[PDB]
Amino acid sequence: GLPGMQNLKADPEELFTKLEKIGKGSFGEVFKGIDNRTQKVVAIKIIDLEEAEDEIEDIQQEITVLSQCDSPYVTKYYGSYLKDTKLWIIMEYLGGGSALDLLEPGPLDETQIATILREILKGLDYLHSEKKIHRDIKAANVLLSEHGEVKLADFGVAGQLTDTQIKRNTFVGTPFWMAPEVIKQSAYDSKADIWSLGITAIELARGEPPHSELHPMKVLFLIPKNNPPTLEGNYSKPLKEFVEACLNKEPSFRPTAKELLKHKFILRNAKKTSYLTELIDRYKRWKAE
Ligand SMILES: O=C(Nc1c[nH]nc1-c1nc2cc(CN3CCOCC3)ccc2[nH]1)NC1CC1
Ligand SMILES: [Cl-]
Repeated sequence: GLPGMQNLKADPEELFTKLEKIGKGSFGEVFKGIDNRTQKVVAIKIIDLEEAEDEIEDIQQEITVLSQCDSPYVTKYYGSYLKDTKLWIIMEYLGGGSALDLLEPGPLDETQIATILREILKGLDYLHSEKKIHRDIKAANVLLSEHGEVKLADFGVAGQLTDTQIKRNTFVGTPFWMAPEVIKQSAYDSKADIWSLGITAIELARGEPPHSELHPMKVLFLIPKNNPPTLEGNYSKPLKEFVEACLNKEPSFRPTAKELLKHKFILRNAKKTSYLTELIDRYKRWKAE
């Protein structure tokens, strides 16, 4: 049974006004929508179930993981509807778009970088405390509200640790951001997210992850065999050390999310999230051209 599944008599085309496409998830297409009862904006993920299966388990898993999260740092899930062969997944709308989108007008400053990383860390701390691993941390999966709030999204490949399953070994993620132990399919846990966080830190600083000019297949041997990436360029030493802390080949040498919240880069540079509205305004003016 799918968590949050609504009465099959309920017609989502009547309950929601479906508007323009705003992106593509690991599964399904995502639209801006209006809740016709409250008039709030929602995000609507639509998946065609007849074209799918072999992905249906994964879709169920994503919804299950979402339904089990209750955090200001994780996109809220409002339920699912079936219309003929299509599943409508109703999600919290984050009007600012992704951190990746917000990078298009130009570089971030280190206050912005620290603030976004701090909020991602709050989300990871929550997830890891719940014995969940995101496994696809990257700037495209970091979403901002219109108020500058920062939340984690796309739990399409998220994993769950139990007391009989202390580690995972599944090959999932986005290659440039994947930890060496995940690529090698060694036993791994929440520390894999910390590595991905390190890559995301470089992405927020430089605009792209390491190896971004290479074919994804090449990083399948490059990441396990090479020394870890470092942040190159004129960035503060605390930021460079934050990145180095995350990007260690030995998972036990990586700090926890909780520990990184106290890292000197974060404490010295992060400010209130409301300031990130400037970043949204910049994007708005930019795409206005
Ligand atoms: O779950 C997702 N998205 C969201 C959940 N809640 N809110 C969103 C969301 N996703 C958003 C994406 C954008 C970017 N625009 C897309 C259309 O072309 C101009 C830029 C802006 C606001 C957005 N809000 N998946 C991402 C789109 C692939
Ligand atoms: Cl740059």
